[PDB]
Amino acid sequence: MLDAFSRVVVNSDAKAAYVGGSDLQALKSFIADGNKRLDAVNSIVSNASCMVSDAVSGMICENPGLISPGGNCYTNRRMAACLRDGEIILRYVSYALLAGDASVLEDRCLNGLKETYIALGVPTNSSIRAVSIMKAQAVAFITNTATERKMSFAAGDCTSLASEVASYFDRVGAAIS
Amino acid sequence: QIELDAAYTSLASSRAFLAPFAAMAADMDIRPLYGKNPQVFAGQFLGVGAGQWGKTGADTVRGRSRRVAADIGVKEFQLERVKQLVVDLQRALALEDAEA
Amino acid sequence: MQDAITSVINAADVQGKYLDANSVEKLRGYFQTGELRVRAAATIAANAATIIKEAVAKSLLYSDITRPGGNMYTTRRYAACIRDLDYYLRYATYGMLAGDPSILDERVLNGLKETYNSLGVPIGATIQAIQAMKEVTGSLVGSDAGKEMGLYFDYICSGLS
Amino acid sequence: MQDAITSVINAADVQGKYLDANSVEKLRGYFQTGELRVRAAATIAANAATIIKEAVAKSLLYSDITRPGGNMYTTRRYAACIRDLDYYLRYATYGMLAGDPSILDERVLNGLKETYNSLGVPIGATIQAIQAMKEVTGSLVGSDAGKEMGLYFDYICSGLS
Amino acid sequence: MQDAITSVINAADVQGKYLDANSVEKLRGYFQTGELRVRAAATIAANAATIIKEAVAKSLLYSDITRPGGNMYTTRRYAACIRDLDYYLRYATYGMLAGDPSILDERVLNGLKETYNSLGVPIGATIQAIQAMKEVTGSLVGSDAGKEMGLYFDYICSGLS
Amino acid sequence: RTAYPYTGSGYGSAGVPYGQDTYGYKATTAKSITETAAQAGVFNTFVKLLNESGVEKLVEQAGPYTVFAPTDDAFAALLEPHSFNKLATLLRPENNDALRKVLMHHVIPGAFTSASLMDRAVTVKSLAGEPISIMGLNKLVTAGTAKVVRADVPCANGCIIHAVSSVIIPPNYVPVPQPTKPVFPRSVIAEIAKLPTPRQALGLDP
Amino acid sequence: SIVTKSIVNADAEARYLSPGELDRIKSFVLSGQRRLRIAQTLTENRERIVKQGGQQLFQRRPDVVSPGGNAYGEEMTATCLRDLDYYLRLVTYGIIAGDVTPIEEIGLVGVKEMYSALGTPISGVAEGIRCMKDVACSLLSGEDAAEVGFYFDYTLAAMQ
Amino acid sequence: SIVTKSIVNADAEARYLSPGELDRIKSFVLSGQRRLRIAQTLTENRERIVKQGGQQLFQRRPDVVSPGGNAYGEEMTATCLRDLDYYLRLVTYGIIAGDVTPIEEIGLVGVKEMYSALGTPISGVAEGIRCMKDVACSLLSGEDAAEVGFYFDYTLAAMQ
Amino acid sequence: DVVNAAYPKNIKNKAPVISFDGKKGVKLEMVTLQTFAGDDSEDTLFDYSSGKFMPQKPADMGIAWPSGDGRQAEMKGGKGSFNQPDLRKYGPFPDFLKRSMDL
Amino acid sequence: SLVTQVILSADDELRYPTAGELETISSYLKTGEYRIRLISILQGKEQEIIRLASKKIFQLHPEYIAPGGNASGARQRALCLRDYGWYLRLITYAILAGDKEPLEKIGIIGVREMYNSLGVPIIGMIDAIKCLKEATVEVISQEEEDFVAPYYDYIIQGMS
Amino acid sequence: AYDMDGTGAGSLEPRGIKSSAVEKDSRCFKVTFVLPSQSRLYTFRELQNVYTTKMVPFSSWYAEQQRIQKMGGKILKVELVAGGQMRSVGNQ
Ligand SMILES: C=CC1=C(C)[C@@H](Cc2[nH]c(/C=C3N=C(/C=C4\NC(=O)[C@H](C)[C@H]4CC)C(C)=C\3CCC(=O)O)c(CCC(=O)O)c2C)NC1=O
Ligand SMILES: C=CC1=C(C)[C@@H](Cc2[nH]c(/C=C3N=C(/C=C4\NC(=O)[C@H](C)[C@H]4CC)C(C)=C\3CCC(=O)O)c(CCC(=O)O)c2C)NC1=O
Ligand SMILES: C=CC1=C(C)[C@@H](Cc2[nH]c(/C=C3N=C(/C=C4\NC(=O)[C@H](C)[C@H]4CC)C(C)=C\3CCC(=O)O)c(CCC(=O)O)c2C)NC1=O
Ligand SMILES: C=CC1=C(C)[C@@H](Cc2[nH]c(/C=C3N=C(/C=C4\NC(=O)[C@H](C)[C@H]4CC)C(C)=C\3CCC(=O)O)c(CCC(=O)O)c2C)NC1=O
Ligand SMILES: CCC1=C(C)/C(=C/C2=NC(=C\c3[nH]c(/C=C4\NC(=O)[C@H](C)[C@H]4CC)c(C)c3CCC(=O)O)/C(CCC(=O)O)=C2C)NC1=O
Ligand SMILES: CCC1=C(C)/C(=C/C2=NC(=C\c3[nH]c(/C=C4\NC(=O)[C@H](C)[C@H]4CC)c(C)c3CCC(=O)O)/C(CCC(=O)O)=C2C)NC1=O
Ligand SMILES: CCC1=C(C)/C(=C/C2=NC(=C\c3[nH]c(/C=C4\NC(=O)[C@H](C)[C@H]4CC)c(C)c3CCC(=O)O)/C(CCC(=O)O)=C2C)NC1=O
Ligand SMILES: CCC1=C(C)/C(=C/C2=NC(=C\c3[nH]c(/C=C4\NC(=O)[C@H](C)[C@H]4CC)c(C)c3CCC(=O)O)/C(CCC(=O)O)=C2C)NC1=O
Ligand SMILES: CCC1=C(C)/C(=C/C2=NC(=C\c3[nH]c(/C=C4\NC(=O)[C@H](C)[C@H]4CC)c(C)c3CCC(=O)O)/C(CCC(=O)O)=C2C)NC1=O
Repeated sequence: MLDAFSRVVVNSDAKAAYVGGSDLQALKSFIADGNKRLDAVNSIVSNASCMVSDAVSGMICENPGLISPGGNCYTNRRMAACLRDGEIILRYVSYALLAGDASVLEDRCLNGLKETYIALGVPTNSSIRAVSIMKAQAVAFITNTATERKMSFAAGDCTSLASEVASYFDRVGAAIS
Repeated sequence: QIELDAAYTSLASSRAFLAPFAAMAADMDIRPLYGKNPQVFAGQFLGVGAGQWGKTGADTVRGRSRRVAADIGVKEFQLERVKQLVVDLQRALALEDAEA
Repeated sequence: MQDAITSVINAADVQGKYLDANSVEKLRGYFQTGELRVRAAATIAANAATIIKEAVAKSLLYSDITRPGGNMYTTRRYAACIRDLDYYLRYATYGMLAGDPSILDERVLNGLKETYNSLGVPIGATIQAIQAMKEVTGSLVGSDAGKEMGLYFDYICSGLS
Repeated sequence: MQDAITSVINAADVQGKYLDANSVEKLRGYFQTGELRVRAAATIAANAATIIKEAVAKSLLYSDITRPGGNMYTTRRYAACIRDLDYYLRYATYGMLAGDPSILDERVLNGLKETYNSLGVPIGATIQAIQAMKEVTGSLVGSDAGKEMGLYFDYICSGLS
Repeated sequence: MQDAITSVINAADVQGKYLDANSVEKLRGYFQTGELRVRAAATIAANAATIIKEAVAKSLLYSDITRPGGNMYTTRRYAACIRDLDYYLRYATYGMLAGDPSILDERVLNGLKETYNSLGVPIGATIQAIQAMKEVTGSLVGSDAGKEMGLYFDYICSGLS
Repeated sequence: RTAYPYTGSGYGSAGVPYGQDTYGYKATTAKSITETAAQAGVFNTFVKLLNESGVEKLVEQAGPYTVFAPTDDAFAALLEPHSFNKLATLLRPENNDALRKVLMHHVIPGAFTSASLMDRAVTVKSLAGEPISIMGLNKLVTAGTAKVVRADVPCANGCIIHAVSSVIIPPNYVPVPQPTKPVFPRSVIAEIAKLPTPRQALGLDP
Repeated sequence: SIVTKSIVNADAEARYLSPGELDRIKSFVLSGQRRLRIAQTLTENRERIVKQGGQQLFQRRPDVVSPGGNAYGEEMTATCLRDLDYYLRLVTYGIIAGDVTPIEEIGLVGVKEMYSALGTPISGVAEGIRCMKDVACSLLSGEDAAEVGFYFDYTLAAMQ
Repeated sequence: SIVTKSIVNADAEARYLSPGELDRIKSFVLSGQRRLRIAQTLTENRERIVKQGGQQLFQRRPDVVSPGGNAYGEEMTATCLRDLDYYLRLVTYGIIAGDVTPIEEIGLVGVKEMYSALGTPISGVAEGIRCMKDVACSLLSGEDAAEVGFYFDYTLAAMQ
Repeated sequence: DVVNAAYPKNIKNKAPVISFDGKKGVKLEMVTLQTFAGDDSEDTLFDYSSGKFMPQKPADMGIAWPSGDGRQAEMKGGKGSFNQPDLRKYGPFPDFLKRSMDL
Repeated sequence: SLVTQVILSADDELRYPTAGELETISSYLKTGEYRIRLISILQGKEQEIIRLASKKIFQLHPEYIAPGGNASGARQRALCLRDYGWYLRLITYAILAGDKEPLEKIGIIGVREMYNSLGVPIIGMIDAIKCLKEATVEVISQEEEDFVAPYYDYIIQGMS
Repeated sequence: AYDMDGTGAGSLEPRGIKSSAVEKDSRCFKVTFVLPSQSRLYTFRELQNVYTTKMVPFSSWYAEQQRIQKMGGKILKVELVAGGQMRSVGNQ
């Protein structure tokens, strides 16, 4: 797996180059807001036990045939797995927000999830809505516009980390579509 | 209407475009050269001259707000033609009814 | 670039016949009025600037393609319009005299809609402007002459669509 | 052909609004780096021939495109390269000063990859040459200035790919 | 634009090797026919107008492309033909001397079939005119010289098809 | 004799004409955006929604765009129980307003081919106005929630067309509410009784 | 701006930028702090610069507002001041761009075709911009008034 | 005239004059008797055609004669009518030449440069010629008024 | 054809729809019960178009222009008096490439 | 035709047709049917006239008819009357559209290289048209043959 | 400078091609067209290919496109290869 430091290494290995003065301004700006990124992961993992119940139960009130018998959230063992992959996906997105690159997202979480969900018979369009409520929550927590819990922050712009975590959930929602 | 309603939102956007200047020229001193008092030669301006009043009078008076606003005669004419045809074409089917 | 006489001749001898009596009814329509078209082209030459000023004010100048962001915002872009509308009112005058719309697609229509898409010129507002310009042209030249000049305006609007 | 100030003015003008705090916030960010870009463009003008001589000798000097049959064999073909590499190092200098890569695709990128395929010029060796040319450019202008000049090199390499 | 010697030198140069026995073997084969090609190009220069007059009268003189509506009716259109057929008989003479048909597609074939489709020129009647023109050219220059001059006529007919 | 031969004539030539076909500057043969899609026979709802919604004038333009036109199976896949909540309201004939942005989120300024996305994650905002993250890794190029199906389609003005599997909804897009009833308060004394008096705000009264 | 046409100048000549071109891009960006202050003065003085701009315009050209004038009535007079708000905005662009390039391709190229085609006296709108210039230069010091007035009179020159 | 530009047309084309050109020089010279009668009517009606021409011009454009107008006072108003006497004279030339070639290179070529450089509203002088046209066509029959008016409106077209 | 004079204005009344409402009487009804109709016909009784109308273009004449090189589109009259026949014939030709008879 | 020459000739100057040109269209259209009445007279005499043309073109030039000449043989002489038929058909076009373009866009432009590649002596074809004009005078009265006379000798001028 | 100084009808320089190109414009098209000469049969000059595809600038596309139809040409395809759309500043 890679991070934002070693993504530009294996890009600079593709051009047999040293990591010179052109590419280090991309990375010294990355550690310039390194305090901003850790203030963005901390908003995700502090509500991460509550966001997964917020997002799976939002999928149920939209598509209530899952908890209908013969569905895919009917059996109580089968419900407890759907709370688990709401937060394993949130574990691997929060690693991708931490590392700054979506390699660990695209080599461990999405590595075979598409043929998993076919072979378990999981409805894929409801797995999009389980993922995308966590996209609309994490861009509310990182911009601190969640409508019932505000966290304390040193003030300033944060909209690049909001679109970065929205880019990691679309990497998930396209790979399992 | 739902393209007549898009015409009303363009009239509301055209007035907000000019409202910083419409109210900024409302307390200027705009004095003309003729046309108001009869001691000055205005020529045909005395009123308007020889056919130039128009079919209506508003076609007749420029402005951004009016000119897209007399547009409304043309999109509301096509809606009223196909509606009010709904009055009396709900009549042959309305009163054809009691008959069969 | 053929007029009514050129098209009558010209079809006429592409097979090579002589003009028979059936097809001198185009000619006999066209050569009757011939009187109507010149007076129609007379007043249009006089009120060229007045007609274009009436069409844009009745038409897209109230829109908002006129405001910032719209397709007609900058003065170079606004000035290109009345330059552009002048050709439609001018070439339509040529079609009205020649009695044949061959000059329009020869010199106006070809590569026109393909050009406005390149520049990003709104074809919808363009046709409306020509339709409004057709409406004022029927004011000047009269009813039947407006029917003649109007017959080439929508030819431009049809092909430009 | 827009610089950073032209692009900021365009986006602020295209909505018809004035230059608010966000538009001037980026403009102040461009004026801060105005001192860095000129000195970067200063040394690149001085060592133009030296940079291109370093890139070709470091990337594609002895590869078999240089030998007979390779894409660069004849002296006309070799001379076209350093002429060709001069534009990449030159236009990248313009993007570094203007702070906006609009000039590259306007004057370099469009019809470029479609042209090399016509001539049969290897796009793979071309990008490597620009990558090596980007590597030496970071030597002269420093780290952050190399980051700026390097930011437009890979823009050429990306679109040329 | 390469002759037989230019093409032999190019292929021997493009591998960076000298003119070995195989490269000179073809060059000796070209010099042997050097005497035949000049006399072939000699008589064709003399009977240029006579050959074209013979081809059109033998292939497409009285067909209904010649009659009204056909693609050769008007005198401008007829005069364009013998102007057009002159290039085929002329450029084929150049290929016969140079011993390489590179000049044809360089200066005749490219954009040719794409041009006749624009004008609406019938490619079918064009090739038969060149075929008939090839038939009379074998009359003048003889059999083997006609085989040489004929070898470039059908090259035009093939690519023009 | 080298395989990658070249173009040109005269000496120093490989026996191949200039440009591989004697044309240096080749006239293009592609159509524009919306009728390259019209010929494909798969973007039928996409070209029709463009024509109705007026967005099709925007992607007529010559600017280098990267359209992510969804095949109509994507539009046919809009019958999610989930996605039907936020998108069914657009079926109403007055809500052309949101239909243009939601369609304008699929146009990307620039020509991003899939080969240009070799393990690269770059974002951009649409012509709708909000950022979208194009992410190409492991030969799986993504555009929001796209999961692109067909790689690229070369178009007229150097534009590219990618076929996506779903419809990308913009990030800060809220669905339009259904048409409702303008409700008015019955009474007026049930509302004076609903407002706290100043003597209540100080705790002087219950 | 000075940056974009100093480039396209040296672009056409097949060369890089001389010291004469690069010591002025350098000299312009150090001037950038002072330019934003000048444009910041005209930005939130448009209420007075425009309204007092049309003040002297009507006192000097009562024909255009009198009955028969192009800007007659409540309607046209509002648009009569709208154009002055436009041209006052473009001068703020020219001050920050350090050139009339923004004013060139907006409000100057083909301006006579528009105003002739609108029936507006182009000399009258030139009088309006001159009245705005005296109000604008009265809001700034002498060192600044040689700039803010400097862009108006270019607009005066091209507008006749 | 029709004779001189039907020549210079066929002159440029390296050819003689066609029947289409020579059946119109023929048709024009037989028209010459009727042309001199028409120009003879406007020749000694310049007192009324000009003075009534400036009649409607001031009633329709009082700005140009009001204080501040270009033709203000006893002086400019005399020159205000002088130009109408010029353009009425050129129309008499165009009627006898059978073309606006005399009116073209006199009073039309570069006319906007003169009147813009004199401060005169070019639209105002166009209004003056239209007022003369109604007086001129009121002096002739319908067959003639389709000619005498025909040359005025060409002058109206080129004068804007 | 309108051959239903057997079927009057009282066709689709559907007399036997019967609702018992329990053990009491059958409450007979003659509700008409229309279909999932739609009455598929074009060019109905009015225009329903208020403006926004310039849709008309001529048909494609091939390579030529539109409004054809005339000859492939209707003459009738005199052929002439002498008129030697063709004897080659080389195919009938299409939209004549741009230049009419009067080029 | 004549209107086409006015639309073209006015189009390269980017202007509407002037006063003189609109005469040239108006006078041409008022003489409309008389060309239409005239061409029907000539179409009924095409078998009339070409029989008379073969009278004197061959008694003047027996070189072409004799064995060895181009027109020797039946089928060579068969089209010989056809070329008269096309020329006479072209003149009916030229008499109608009152100018020379149907005689020039067809027939005249490049006629020598057509005949020179055919073997027809180009001087003989000049006498053939001169013979054809000599033949048209007999079946036509004095009123209308000088109307059609200038259309013939243009062909002779075109062929030299 | 630019082609829209105030020139129109009745102005001293002759009425001609007026393009909406800004100061030193940098937009250019990629056009394709055939243009038969229609004058070689009385001039007898050498022949040149009439099917061309070339980059014309925005400053002079309109004059060229207005002229290509003057001599009966047909325009097969044109595009705006270099330059933006709806761009207020930056065409220079
Ligand atoms: C490292 C990667 C990784 C993941 C992403 C998760 C996801 C995941 N879930 C399940 C297993 C399951 N996953 C689901 C999930 C769902 N069904 C729905 O309708 C919802 C849309 C969704 C919950 C949000 C269900 C219902 C099962 C139970 C199947 C069963 O027990 O038979 C399995 C198979 C495991 C097994 O049962 O043996 C996996 C791999 N776990 C992982 O290890
Ligand atoms: C039918 C059932 C149903 C629900 C249960 C809710 C569930 C829900 N909440 C949000 C939207 C959200 N959901 C949360 C989640 C939470 N808020 C918190 O503070 C906690 C951390 C956590 C609950 C424990 C947050 C933070 C947002 C963003 C806005 C905000 O609430 O401040 C969204 C996405 C936006 C939307 O589609 O409306 C959904 C579906 N909505 C429904 O339609
Ligand atoms: C945004 C997406 C969207 C929808 C989901 C529908 C939802 C919807 N349906 C109706 C309104 C209605 N909906 C029904 C439908 C039904 N009633 C029944 O008893 C049946 C069980 C069921 C049909 C199968 C009926 C009968 C009406 C009354 C109006 C009508 O019949 O046209 C209304 C108007 C509300 C009102 O005025 O009362 C709305 C918003 N419309 C939308 O725009
Ligand atoms: C008010 C409206 C009304 C009705 C809907 C019927 C309903 C009905 N049927 C029967 C009573 C009956 N109904 C049936 C009929 C049947 N039984 C079967 O097993 C067959 C499947 C079916 C024949 C079709 C029979 C066989 C009897 C019993 C004999 C009889 O009473 O005729 C009874 C009397 C039951 C009892 O004694 O409690 C009633 C109320 N009668 C009414 O008055
Ligand atoms: C040197 C390589 C080369 C060629 C070959 C060439 C061809 C060429 N042929 C042309 C026309 C033409 N070519 C023909 C030819 C024919 N009609 C027929 O029926 C026959 C099948 C055929 C004669 C063999 C005609 C009739 C035209 C005129 C078309 C028109 O006026 O529309 C034209 C248009 C312009 C002009 O003639 O001035 C070009 C450019 N140009 C070149 O550079
Ligand atoms: C940014 C450069 C720029 C300018 C300058 C511009 C001008 C402009 N002026 C207009 C109208 C107008 N302008 C005037 C102006 C005046 N009347 C007077 O008496 C004065 C002399 C003068 C103002 C000082 C009037 C009266 C109208 C309305 C004319 C009408 O309604 O017919 C209109 C049409 C309505 C509109 O869309 O606003 C435009 C587009 N557009 C631009 O993009
Ligand atoms: C034959 C073609 C031709 C024309 C037309 C012409 C015009 C002409 N008009 C002039 C002045 C003038 N022209 C006017 C005209 C007008 N004031 C108005 O209000 C009206 C709108 C308009 C008249 C209807 C005025 C006021 C002056 C004097 C301007 C001054 O003194 O500054 C002058 C300068 C003084 C002189 O030498 O007469 C010339 C040369 N010369 C020519 O050779
Ligand atoms: C519309 C204008 C037009 C013309 C005129 C035309 C002429 C023409 N004349 C031809 C032949 C010929 N034309 C003649 C003509 C003559 N012998 C004489 O003594 C006479 C003076 C003269 C006839 C009046 C002869 C003898 C031939 C045959 C030559 C040969 O093939 O051996 C041919 C070859 C095919 C054919 O006969 O149809 C053409 C195309 N094509 C055109 O498109
Ligand atoms: C004779 C046949 C013919 C036509 C019609 C023609 C059109 C044409 N219109 C153009 C531009 C233009 N056309 C417009 C027109 C409009 N904007 C709107 O909002 C309206 C809908 C519309 C006015 C009706 C504008 C604004 C431009 C400038 C575009 C730009 O600067 O990007 C250009 C670019 C070059 C230039 O104007 O100098 C051409 C070539 N050329 C021709 O040869």
